Amino acid sequence: MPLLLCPNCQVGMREVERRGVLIDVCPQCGGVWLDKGELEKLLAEAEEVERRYEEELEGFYRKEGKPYKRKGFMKLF
Amino acid sequence: LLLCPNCQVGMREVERRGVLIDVCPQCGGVWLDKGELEKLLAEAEEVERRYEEELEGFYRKEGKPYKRKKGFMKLFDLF
Ligand SMILES: [Zn+2]
Ligand SMILES: [Zn+2]
Repeated sequence: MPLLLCPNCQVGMREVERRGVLIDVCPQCGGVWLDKGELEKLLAEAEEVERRYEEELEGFYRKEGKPYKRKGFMKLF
Repeated sequence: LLLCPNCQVGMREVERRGVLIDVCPQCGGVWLDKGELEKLLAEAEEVERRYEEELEGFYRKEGKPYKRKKGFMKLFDLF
């Protein structure tokens, strides 16, 4: 389990656990590497955040008798 | 033509909402250049802003107090 080499700088990247997600940041250029399982944790929470926003808007529209077209951020991934 | 820090193989380029993400086709990890990470954070902020302004309007018309949730940027400030 050694450090990972930035693909730009060829220097060893810093690994930090933030909000429960392991991210690797190049100290020289600041690019970021996410292993697939860590990307998945980030996107699962983002999906929750978006769901709550859209359900809250869904209720306001439903009271008005207007349909709410679902948008977004998850659409990026 | 950037090498995966795991697999030492060429990563593929994927463009989403103007953000360029490098994806290893073997292990599936992702690389964001600092400039692309900046663009991702700006897009999350715009998506969040659109939700919060619509909700701010609904609460104002119902006369109920509202404080912004800032749900995306609370997650993405990890960068
Ligand atoms: Zn670097
Ligand atoms: Zn890989």
